[PDB]
Amino acid sequence: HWGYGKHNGPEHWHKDFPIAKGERQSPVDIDTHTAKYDPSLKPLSVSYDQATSLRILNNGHAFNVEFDDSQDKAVLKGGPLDGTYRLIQFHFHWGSLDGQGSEHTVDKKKYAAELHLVHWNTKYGDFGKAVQQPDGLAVLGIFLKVGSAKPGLQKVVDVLDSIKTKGKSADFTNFDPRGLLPESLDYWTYPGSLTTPPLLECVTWIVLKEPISVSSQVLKFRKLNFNGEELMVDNWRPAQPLKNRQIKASF
Amino acid sequence: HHWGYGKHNGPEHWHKDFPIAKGERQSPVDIDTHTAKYDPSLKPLSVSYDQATSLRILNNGHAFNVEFDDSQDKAVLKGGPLDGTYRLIQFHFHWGSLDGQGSEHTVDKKKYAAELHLVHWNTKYGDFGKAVQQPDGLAVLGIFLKVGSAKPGLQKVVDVLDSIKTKGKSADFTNFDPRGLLPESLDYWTYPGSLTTPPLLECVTWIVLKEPISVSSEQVLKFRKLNFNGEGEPEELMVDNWRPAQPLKNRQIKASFK
Ligand SMILES: [Zn+2]
Ligand SMILES: [Zn+2]
Ligand SMILES: [Zn+2]
Ligand SMILES: [Zn+2]
Ligand SMILES: [Zn+2]
Ligand SMILES: [Zn+2]
Ligand SMILES: [Zn+2]
Ligand SMILES: [Zn+2]
Ligand SMILES: [Zn+2]
Ligand SMILES: [Zn+2]
Ligand SMILES: [Zn+2]
Ligand SMILES: [Zn+2]
Ligand SMILES: [Zn+2]
Ligand SMILES: [Zn+2]
Ligand SMILES: [Zn+2]
Repeated sequence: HWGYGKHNGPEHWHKDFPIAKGERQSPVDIDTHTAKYDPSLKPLSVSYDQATSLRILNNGHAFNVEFDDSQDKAVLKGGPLDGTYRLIQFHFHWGSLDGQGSEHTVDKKKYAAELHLVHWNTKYGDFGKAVQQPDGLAVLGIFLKVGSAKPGLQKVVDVLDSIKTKGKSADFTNFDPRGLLPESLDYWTYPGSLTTPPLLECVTWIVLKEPISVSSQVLKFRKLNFNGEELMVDNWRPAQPLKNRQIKASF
Repeated sequence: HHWGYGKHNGPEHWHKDFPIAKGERQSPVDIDTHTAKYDPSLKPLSVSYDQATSLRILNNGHAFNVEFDDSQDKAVLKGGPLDGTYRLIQFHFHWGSLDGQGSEHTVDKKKYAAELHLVHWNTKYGDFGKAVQQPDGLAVLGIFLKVGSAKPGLQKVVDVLDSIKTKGKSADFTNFDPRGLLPESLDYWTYPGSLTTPPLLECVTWIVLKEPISVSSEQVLKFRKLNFNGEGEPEELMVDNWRPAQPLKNRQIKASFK
């Protein structure tokens, strides 16, 4: 089935997923000359104070860190969001070199990786029902630059050798995703979709402008395997056309 | 979330999202021994598990599965009602909350405490994926589990069940010999059946062994301690993970023995 190589990479997803050539595909290039400041955009409310991580798993496409989403404890409110969106998981996309790896780009600049924290609209009762609505998910995107070691990322780096290959998972409790944020919550936003199959058009994207720094920490990401050898690198979709959409800036 | 065996998503309710559940060749069925007639043209069953190469054991929230390397003809099923070679891809069990229930197939309406299913695909079609989409695609060998003395061959599988307690977990599971899970007698019944779980595709030549294997109360009590749910979700014990018998329709169950 699908993946990122020559055979099943983003080039070839349109074959089994016709929606890949759709109105609201993600990611996109965020052009800062055209992304205009909208003052009616409210400030972003992130409450991860009581987040409850459960496990970390390698699914042959990325690794995911899942959370208890049975209550409003780790939620996203404000910004462009009407209602409350609970945190279900986070994962990264990254590249084989430091000059590539982010899904979103800023003025065509690529970063070394991109952190995606996925949230679903509590309006629809569960994740499954949410994904089949345009306002179903909200993904907070955060760019990863090369620099000093992200102290908050170190716990996650730690545990990557015990989920080296596809199918493996480890218990992963008491993780604080506040530690993965930049200081500034300034963002861009636009009506996007999932960057992997099934590519459903159900995401309000929220991309943070301030990247977080990580150490040349990124070399542990690249040691993970796509297989259960093919190294898990360049697991990003390239930018898609922006079409009739408008990227709006909070700042 | 999706289908299972409870009150809201159990076999009663599978017809809702899987219309084939009310089809021509559903499994399991009650095997009635007064109507299942001995066919002498049925050949003897050839089981070659001498070189089987188990890889891993995983809890998928429905059963646990033990997977094998199926890239060569090393663990195969030939003879019996089968034209061609069927390689072993995995095995799993179905079981119940009590000793008086748990098997999918029944014999003269008798239920057993569990049923072992060794799944094989017809090498004719090149891979598992292509095989399931043909009536002669899979061959599942069914084996009934009675309560009695401890199955020495089952003990290595019992041993590793606490490290895959919940949905999504798996452990490395190498050098397992599935010969140790067989009864002495290979006498069987056979009929054109299908998968007993969704997607319930009608692609199985069923082969059910008549001689059950014995297991200990201690051994089956480890099955029942597994969870349908993942770590963190609320508790639901993995028991009664069997589909009840389905109508036989226009089919004929044939016996290898007098
Ligand atoms: Zn094409
Ligand atoms: Zn996949
Ligand atoms: Zn949940
Ligand atoms: Zn609520
Ligand atoms: Zn992503
Ligand atoms: Zn655990
Ligand atoms: Zn109905
Ligand atoms: Zn009868
Ligand atoms: Zn009779
Ligand atoms: Zn009769
Ligand atoms: Zn399932
Ligand atoms: Zn294989
Ligand atoms: Zn089965
Ligand atoms: Zn291992
Ligand atoms: Zn439940």
